[PDB]
Amino acid sequence: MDPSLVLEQTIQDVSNLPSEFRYLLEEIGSNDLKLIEEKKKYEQKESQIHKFIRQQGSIPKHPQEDGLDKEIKESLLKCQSLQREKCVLANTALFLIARHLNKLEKNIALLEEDGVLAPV
Amino acid sequence: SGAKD
Amino acid sequence: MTDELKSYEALKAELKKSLQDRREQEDTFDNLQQEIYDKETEYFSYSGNIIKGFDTFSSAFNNNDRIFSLSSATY
Amino acid sequence: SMTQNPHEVARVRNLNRIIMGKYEIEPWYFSPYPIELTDEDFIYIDDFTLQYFGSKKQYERYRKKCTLRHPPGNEIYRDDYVSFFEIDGRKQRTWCRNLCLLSKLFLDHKTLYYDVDPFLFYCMTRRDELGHHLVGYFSKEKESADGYNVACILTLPQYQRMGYGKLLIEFSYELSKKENKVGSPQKPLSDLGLLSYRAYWSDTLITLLVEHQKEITIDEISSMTSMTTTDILHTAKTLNILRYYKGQHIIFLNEDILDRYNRLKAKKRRTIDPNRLIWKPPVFTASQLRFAW
Amino acid sequence: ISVKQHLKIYLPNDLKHDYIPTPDASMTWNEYDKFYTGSFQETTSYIKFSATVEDCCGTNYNMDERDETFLNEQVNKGSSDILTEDEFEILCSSFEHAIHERQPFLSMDPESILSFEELKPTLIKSDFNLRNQLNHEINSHKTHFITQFDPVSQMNTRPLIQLIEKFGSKIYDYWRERKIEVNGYEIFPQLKFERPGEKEEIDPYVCFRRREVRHPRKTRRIDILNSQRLRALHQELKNAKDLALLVAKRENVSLNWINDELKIFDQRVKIKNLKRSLNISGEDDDLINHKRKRP
Repeated sequence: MDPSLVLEQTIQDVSNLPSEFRYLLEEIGSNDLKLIEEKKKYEQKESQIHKFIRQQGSIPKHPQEDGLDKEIKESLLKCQSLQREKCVLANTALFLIARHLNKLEKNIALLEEDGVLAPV
Repeated sequence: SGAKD
Repeated sequence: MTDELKSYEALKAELKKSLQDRREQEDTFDNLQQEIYDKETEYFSYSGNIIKGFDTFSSAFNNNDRIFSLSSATY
Repeated sequence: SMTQNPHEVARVRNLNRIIMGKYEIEPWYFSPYPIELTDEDFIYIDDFTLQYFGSKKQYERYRKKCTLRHPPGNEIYRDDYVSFFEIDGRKQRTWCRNLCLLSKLFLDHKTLYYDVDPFLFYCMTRRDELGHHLVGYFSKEKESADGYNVACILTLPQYQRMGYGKLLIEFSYELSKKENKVGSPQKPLSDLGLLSYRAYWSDTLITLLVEHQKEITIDEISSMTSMTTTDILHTAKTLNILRYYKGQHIIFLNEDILDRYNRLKAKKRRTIDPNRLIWKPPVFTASQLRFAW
Repeated sequence: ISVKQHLKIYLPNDLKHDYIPTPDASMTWNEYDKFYTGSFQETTSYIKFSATVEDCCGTNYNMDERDETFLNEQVNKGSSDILTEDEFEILCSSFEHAIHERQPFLSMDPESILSFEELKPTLIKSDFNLRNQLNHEINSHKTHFITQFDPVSQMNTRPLIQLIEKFGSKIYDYWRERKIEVNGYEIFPQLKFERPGEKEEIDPYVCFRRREVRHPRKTRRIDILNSQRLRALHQELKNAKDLALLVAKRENVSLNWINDELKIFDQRVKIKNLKRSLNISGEDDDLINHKRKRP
C-alpha cells in the first residue's frame, strides 16, 4: 500500500474524464436546442386550442381540433425521446465520476487501515 | 521483446 | 350511466393533481438551474478540475467554461 | 483466477477457421487462444470487442448484451472514409489482449510474452450503420528510445488490397510529424508489410523532390517526412535518384520517375488529411511508464 | 503453345505480384444480420470514451447449447412460470462469484463443493449497490437507472433476490454438476496465465506475462507529501460528482415535467370528449394554460 501508487492509479483512471464530461454535456446541449425548437412547434398548436376555449369553451369543438391533437401528441412524444436521451447522457457522466470516487474512497479507506495515510 | 520475435 | 359521471369526477381530480406536479417540477427546475451556476463559481473560482484536468503534478475560468450550465439551452 | 488444470494437455494447434463479424477468415499462424478452442470447427470473433467464442449460443447471448460498438478509446481522426482510435494497452487490458490474440493469427513475428501495458494501439475503423468496424491497426511503443514509430502493423485479411495498408503507414508517420520526431517501423517486417513500406517511401519521396524545386538536404528530407536518414538513403538507392556525376553528388529525377509522379497526381487514392487529426502526444510520467500494480 | 511440361495452379492460397503469399477473399456470414442488430448515431464531435469492455458486456455468464436445452426441456418444459435466459445467467453468475469467494481452492477437493442450502446466505450478501444509490440521489425512484452501457432487454428481468427463492435450488443443482465435471476448475475455456512469482518459458499457451515488481519504501514514516495531494484530488472528485449529480437532477425533473405535459394533454382530451358527451358547461380553467412568474 502506497499513496503515490494510489495517486498514480487514480490519476490515470481519471485522466480522460475531463474530456468525457465535455463530450457528454455538449451532447446534452445540442439535444436541448432540438428540444426548445420542438417546444415552439407544439406550444403554438396548443395555443390554438386554448384560444378557442378561452372564447367559446370546451363544449364547442375547434375547427381542426382532431387535426391539431394529432400534431400536438406527435410533437410531444418526440420531445420525450429527446429528453430521455439527455437523461441517459447526464446519468453516464454521473456514473463515471461516482464510480471513480468510490474507487478512490475505497483505496483511501485501505490506506487508513494501515499507517500509510496521513489525516486531513 | 519489443513485440517482435 | 352514473358510471360515466364518476369517471368525469375522477379525471378532474387527477388533472388537478397532474397540474400541481407540473408546477412543482417546473419550480424545482429553476432552483437546480441556479444551483448549478452557483456551484460552478464556488468550486472553479494543487489546481485540478474537470475544466482543466486532474494531472497537475508535472487559462482563467471564463463564463465559456461553465460546461454544466451550457448543457441547458435555457441558460 | 489461479484455477488452471496442471494435467491439461498442451498441444500446439492452429485454429481451423474464425468468423470475425460478417467475414470468414482462415488463420495463418498459431495464436495462444484457449486450448479447448483450438479443436473446434468454427471460432466466433466479435468485431467490436474482439472476444473469442467456441460456442455459437454464447456468441448469441454475448451479442445480445454487448453495448460496445467502437474501439474503447478516444477518436483522434475521422474523415468521410475511415476513423482512427487511440487505445492505451494499460487502460484497455481486456480489449488490447483480444486484439493481440487476433493479430497473432496473421503475424508471424508478433510475440505475446509480455502484457499489452507498454503499447499504444492505433486502430483504423470504418463507420457503418452498426458502428465502427475495425479494419486494421498498428501498435506503437509509448516512449520508444530506438525511434520505432511502429511496433507491429496489420491490415485484416478481409479488408486486404483496398489501400488500407497504405493509410496505416501514412497515419503512423503523421503521428510522428505531430510529435516532431523521426521514425522507422520495427526491424523484422513481414513480406506484405515490407512491400507496403517501400511503396510509401518511394511515393512520398518523388512527390517531395519534384515539388521542392529548391536545393534539398538529406537532413531536411528527414524533417519534412519524419523518415529516418537510413530509410531515405535506402529509398534513394531503390530508385536511381542519387547519382555521383562529375565529382559531386546530385539528385536525378529522370522521365521514368516523372512518369510515376504524373500517375500519382491523377490517381485518386485515399490520403490522410492532417487537418482532421485532433491529437496531442500522450504525456507519461515515470510512474506511468511501468506495468500496472 | 509449347509444352515443356508446365503446371497450372488454382489459388486457394493466393499470390501477389521474393514472392508474397496472400489471404483468399473472405466469404460472408449468413446469420450476420441476426446477431448484429442496432444503429450507432454519429456525433458531431470526435468520440471520447474510456470505459472497459467489461463495462459493456453485461452479465459475466453466457448460456451455451447445453444450458439452452436444460432451460427449455427441464425448467421451462411445462412450468407455470418461465425463466428468462437473462435471468438464468444472473443466477449462474451469482453462483460463480460465490464459490470463487468461499471456495477459492475448489479444485483441491471438487466433491466437497458447497450445497445450495449452505450457499444461500452468501448469495444474498452479493455495481448494483452503486446503481441503486445514484437512483436515490437523483430522486427518480422509477424502475431502473439507465446509462449508455445498458441494453433495453435487461429491464424486463426479475431481481436476483427473488430468483433464488423461485428457481435457485433447481438451477444450482445443475450448475453444481458442471463444476464437478470440470473438477472444480473453470467451466468455460479460459486463457492460460503465468502464476505470480513463478516463471514459465516452455508452455506456448502462457500469455501476457507481467514481471515488473514494486517494492515498498525502506521506511515506516508517513508519506505526508503524497497524502496531501491525494486528499486534494479526493476533494476535486467530490466537487466533480456534485455537479454531475445536479445535471442528472436537472434533466430528470425535465423528464417529469414533460411526462406531466404528456399526461395532462392526454387527460385534457379525454375530459373534453366526456364534457361534450355529458353536456357539462364551463370548467375550462384547468383545460387552458395560465401565465405565472418564471425567471
